[PDB]
Amino acid sequence: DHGMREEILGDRSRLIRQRGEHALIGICAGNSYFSQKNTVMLLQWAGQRFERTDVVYVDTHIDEMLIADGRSAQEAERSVKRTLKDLRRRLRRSLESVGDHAERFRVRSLSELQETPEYRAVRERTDRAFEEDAEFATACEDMVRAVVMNRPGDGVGISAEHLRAGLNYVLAEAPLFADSPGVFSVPSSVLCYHIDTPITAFLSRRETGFRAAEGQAYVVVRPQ
Repeated sequence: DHGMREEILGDRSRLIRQRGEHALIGICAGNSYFSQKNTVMLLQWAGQRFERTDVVYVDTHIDEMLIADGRSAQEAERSVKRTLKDLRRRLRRSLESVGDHAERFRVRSLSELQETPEYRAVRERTDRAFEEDAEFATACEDMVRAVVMNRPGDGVGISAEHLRAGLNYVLAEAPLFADSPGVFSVPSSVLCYHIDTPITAFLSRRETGFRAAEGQAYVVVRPQ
């Protein structure tokens, strides 16, 4: 046990971070980074730094991209069930490796979290913002491109259908990016991820118009 590095995304997040109230951990299917080694390293780090840590595993809109990638509707669902079986198995071993701090974690899938009225309350605001705030709409569009361009699989082509799947996926996530304090009902939250992303880069720095909720902070955490 020899830990990993932490960088704070923009001045705005600096004071919210130091207190270490809440951490949001976003996990992704098909991303090499979420190998047992790093997931366990990440989970233990948030247990030692944050008094409350929400873990969300993305299980939504994967189906759409596979159909866009040229796979049958039934071919898509079969794959998704397989991809999520392995993610759940990986996650079970990851949290098992942390143990004692499992009480300090609130692990749920995105679709499960989608059910929550507090999620739906923020989603209402984020979807409106994508259509109204040009600045945020633009940030979302770069995040869509980034999602499509880095999608899992042997797919190579890019169509309008891929973009919708991209936008759908990105819109399901936006509440967690914009108002995590409101989604999880916490006074403040820190979105933790191993890289800067178009959305985070926009929300970490934004001062006017649609922006991050007071309490929303961003930190980049990766191995040393």
